[PDB]
Amino acid sequence: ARKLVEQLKMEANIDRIKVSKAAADLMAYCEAHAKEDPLLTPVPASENPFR
Amino acid sequence: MGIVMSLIVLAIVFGNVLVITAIAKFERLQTVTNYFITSLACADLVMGLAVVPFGAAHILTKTWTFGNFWCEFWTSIDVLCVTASIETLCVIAVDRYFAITSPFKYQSLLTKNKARVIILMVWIVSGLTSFLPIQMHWYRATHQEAINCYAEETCCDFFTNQAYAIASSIVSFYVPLVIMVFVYSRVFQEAKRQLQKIDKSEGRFHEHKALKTLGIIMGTFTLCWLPFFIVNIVHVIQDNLIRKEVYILLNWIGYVNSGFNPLIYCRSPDFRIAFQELLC
Amino acid sequence: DQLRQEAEQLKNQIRDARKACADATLSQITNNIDPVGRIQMRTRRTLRGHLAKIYAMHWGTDSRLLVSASQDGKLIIWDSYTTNKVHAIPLRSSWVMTCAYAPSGNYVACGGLDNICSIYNLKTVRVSRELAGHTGYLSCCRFLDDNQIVTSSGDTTCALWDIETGQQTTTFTGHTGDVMSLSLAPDTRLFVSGACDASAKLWDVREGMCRQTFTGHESDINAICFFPNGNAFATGSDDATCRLFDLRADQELMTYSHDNIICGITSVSFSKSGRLLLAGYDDFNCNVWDALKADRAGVLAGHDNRVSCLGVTDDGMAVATGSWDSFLKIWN
Amino acid sequence: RNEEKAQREANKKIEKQLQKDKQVYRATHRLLLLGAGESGKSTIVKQMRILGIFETKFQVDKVNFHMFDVGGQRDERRKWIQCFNDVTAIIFVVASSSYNMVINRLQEALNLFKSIWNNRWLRTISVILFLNKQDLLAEKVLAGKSKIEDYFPEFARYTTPDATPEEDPRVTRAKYFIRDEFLRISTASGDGRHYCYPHFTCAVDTENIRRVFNDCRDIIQRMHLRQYELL
Ligand SMILES: Nc1nc2c(ncn2[C@@H]2O[C@H](COP(=O)(O)OP(=O)(O)OP(=O)(O)O)[C@@H](O)[C@H]2O)c(=O)[nH]1
Ligand SMILES: CN[C@@H]1CCc2c(ccc(O)c2O)[C@H]1O
Repeated sequence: ARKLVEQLKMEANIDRIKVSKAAADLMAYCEAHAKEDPLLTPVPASENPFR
Repeated sequence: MGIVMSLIVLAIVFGNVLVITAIAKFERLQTVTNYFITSLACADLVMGLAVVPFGAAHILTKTWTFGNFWCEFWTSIDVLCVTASIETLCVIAVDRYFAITSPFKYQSLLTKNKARVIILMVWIVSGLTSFLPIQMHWYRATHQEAINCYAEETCCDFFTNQAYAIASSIVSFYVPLVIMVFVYSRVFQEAKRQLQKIDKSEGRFHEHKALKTLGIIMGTFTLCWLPFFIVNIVHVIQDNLIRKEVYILLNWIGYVNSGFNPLIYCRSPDFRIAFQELLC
Repeated sequence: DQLRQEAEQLKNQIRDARKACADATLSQITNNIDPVGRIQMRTRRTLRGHLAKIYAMHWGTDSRLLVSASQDGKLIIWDSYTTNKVHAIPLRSSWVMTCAYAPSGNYVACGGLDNICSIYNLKTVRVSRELAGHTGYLSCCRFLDDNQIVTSSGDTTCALWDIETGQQTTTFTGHTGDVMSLSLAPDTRLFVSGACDASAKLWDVREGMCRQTFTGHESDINAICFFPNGNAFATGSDDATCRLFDLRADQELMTYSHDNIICGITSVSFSKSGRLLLAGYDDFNCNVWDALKADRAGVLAGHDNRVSCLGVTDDGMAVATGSWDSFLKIWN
Repeated sequence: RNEEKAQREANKKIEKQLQKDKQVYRATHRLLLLGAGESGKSTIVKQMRILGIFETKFQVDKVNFHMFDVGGQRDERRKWIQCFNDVTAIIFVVASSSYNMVINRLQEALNLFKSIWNNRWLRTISVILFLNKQDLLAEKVLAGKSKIEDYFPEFARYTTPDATPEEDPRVTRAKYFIRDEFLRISTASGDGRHYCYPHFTCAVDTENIRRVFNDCRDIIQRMHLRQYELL
C-alpha cells in the first residue's frame, strides 16, 4: 500500500553528482592501477606460476 | 593404371589418417564405441601404407626386385591386415546388438577396460593365423611349380595347400559373416517392432531408413569381400579352373573396401563438426 | 487507488533528475584512450573428476585452492598449482546450485533446491551448522565473515545469518522476482542483488534498508559483479547485454552488446585493474570486453557446453571457468 | 619433498573412491514427478512405493529408479527447471475428472503441459502421462448435471476414434477426447527427440510401476535406435 510510496520518497532525496565526474574518476582509477594487471599486460614466463 | 593405383593409395591413406587424427585430437569423440572405429582405421591405414604400394610395384614391373624374406613378410602383413579388418566389423555389429537389444545392461557390460581387452584379443587372433603358419613353411604347396617358385629369389606368387586355404578363409571371412547376419536381422526386427508400436499409438496425427542403412552396410562388405573368398576355395578344390589374372583382380577388388569404411562408419554429425573444425 | 496514481509522480521526478544530471556520456569522455588491442589466452590446466555438470565455483583467498560443486552431489577442493585433488565431500542432497569459500580458509558452504545452507569445517570434514528458514531454493551465499554469512533465495528475500546460533539476524525485502545473485563491497558495508524482475538494488548491511534501485535492463538478471573501486557494478541479463551502472551518479553508463549474439549470459567478472570485463555466454564460450570502450578484445573458446561459472584470483594471475561439460579450465 | 608424495597418495585414494562411485551413479535411473494440485500425486507415490524435497527409490528387476517430487516451490514461474535436463523421463499426473470445476483446472493443466513441452532445456525429454481419477469421471459422466459440451465446445463434433473399452459409449468418448486433447499438443511441437505417453489410472491400481518400467525401456531403446540412424 503506502510502503512503496514511502520507499520512493526515501530514495528520492539523495545527493547526485554529475556523470562526467564519475566517468573521470573511473578513467583515472583505471589508468592509475593499469601497471599491476597480469592479464592485461602479459608477465614474463619466468615469474608465471601456472606455466 | 599407375595414376589409378596412386589415386587409390591416396584415397585410402587420407580418410583413415583424417579419422584417426579427428578421434585423437578431440575429447567429445572418446567413446567406448570409437575404440573399435580407431582400431579399424589403424588396420586400414597399415594396409594401404604397407601392402598396396608393393603389390602395385610387383604387378607393374612384373618382377619382384627384393629378397625372399621381404616377400614372405609382405604376404604375412597382407594376411594379418585382411584378417584384422573384418573381426573389428564383427565386434562393432555385436556391440550394436548389445546396445539395442538390452538397453538397461549395456552400460555395465562394456566398460573401457573391457574394450582394450577385446581389441587386443582380436589383434592376437589375427596375428596368430598370418605370421605363425607363413614364417614357418607349413603353408607351402607340393606341385613342381611351387618348388620352382620357392627356390627362385626374384619372383614369388601365392601357392597354398588345401588345409591352409580352407582354415584361413573360415577364420577370416565365413565365421564373422553369420554372426553379423543374425545380429542385423535381430536389429531390423526390433526397429520394425518399435515403428509398429509408434504407428499404432500415435498414427492418426502424424521402414525405409533402417532398410537403407542395413542394406548399405551389409551390401558394401558382401560385394567387396564375397567373390574372392569363394574363388579361394574354388581354385584349390578344382585344379586349372581359376586364372591368376582373375585371382589378382578379385583380390585387388577386396583391397578397395578399406577405403570405404570412413564413408560408412563416420557419417555422424559429431564427425562432420570435427572434420569442419580442422582442415577447412 | 489515488495513491497508485500518486506514486507515478515520484517516478517522473526521479527520471527527470537522472536526465538532468546526465551531462555527458562515458563514450564521449573516453575517446582518446589508446585501445588495449587483441588479447589471446591459452588453456594452462584442466581438472577432471566430476561426473555431472557444474554450477558453481569460488577461488580461495590465497589464489591457490578453489572449490567446485556438481549435480552428482559432491564438493571437490582442487590444488590449481599441482592439479591434484585435496578433499571430496559427499552431500545429503544431490541438487546444489551455489558454493562459497571462507576468507579465513576454514569453512566451505553450499546449498541448492533443498532450502538448507550447509556449512562444513575443513580444519577440524563434518557438517558444522545447518541454517533453515528460507521458503525457496537458494541461489548464492557469500561469507561476510568467519562468523556470519549472507544468502539469497528464490522467495524474493535475502537474509543475514549468525553461524554460532543458527538464527536469522536481518531480513531484506522489497524484490518481486526470484533473486539470482549478489556481490559484496570490498569493505563489506554494502551489497547488491539481481532478481528476475529486471531490477538491481543496493542494500545496507547494518541498517537493513534498500538505498537505491536500478531498472535499466528488460529481462531477468543472471549475474552481478562489483567494480574494484567500490563505486560501480556490472550486470548481465538474458537479452545478451551487459550494463555498467553507477552509484554516485545513480544511472547506467554503458552497454555491451553485439548484433551477432542472441544467447543469454550466465556469469560476469572483472579484472584486477578493472580495465577488462569478462562475461560467460550460452554459446559454449566466453568473451572479454573493454570497460571504457565497449569494444570486444578477445574470445575464449574450448568448452563443449554452456559456461555457468567464472572467477578471477585475488591477485589477478589467472581466470577459471566452469561448464556443463564437467570440466574446469584455467586461462592465464 | 614428502608433501608431494602425501598429496599424490591422497589424490590416488580420492580417484579410487570416485571410480568406485561412478558405476553406482551410472547404474541408477532418475525420474521427475511433476503435477498440479488436487490431482492425486501423493497417492500414486505410496501405492507404488509400498510394493522441500521428497526422494523415493524403488527397484524393479535389479534396476534402480530414483523419483523426485519438488513440491516445496509453488509458483507459476519455474526458474529451477533447467536443472532437470538430464533425467530419463518426466511423469505428469493430472486429474481427468476436474473439467467442471473453476480454479478451469483442466485448461490450466493443458497450458502447463504446453509450456513444459516447448521449453528450450527440455527439448529431448519424454513425458509419461498419468490420467488420474478414472472413476470420478465415469460417475460424473453417467447421469451428471454438467456436460462436457458446456465447458468444452469442441466436444459437439468429436468421434470415438481402435478404441478398446475396459463400458458405455459416453465414458469411452469422454476418455478418448481428453486423451486426444493432450496428444494433439505433443505431435505438433517436436520431430523425434521426444514422445509423450498416455495412460489410464485409478486408486485401485498396482501395475503403474510396471508401466513406468516398460516406458523407460521403450524410451532408452528408441533413443539408441535413433542415434544409429535406424528409426
Ligand atoms: N477415487 C479416487 N480418488 C483419488 C485417486 N487419487 C487420489 N484420490 C483422492 O484425491 C486426493 C488427492 O490428494 P493427494 O494425492 O493426497 O495429494 P494431491 O492433492 O495429489 O497433491 P497435489 O495434487 O500435488 O496438490 C486424495 O485425498 C485421494 O483421496 C483415485 O485414483 N481415485
Ligand atoms: C595374396 N593375397 C592373400 C592370399 C590368400 C588370403 C588373403 C587374405 C586372407 C586369407 O585368409 C587368405 O587365405 C589374401 O590377401
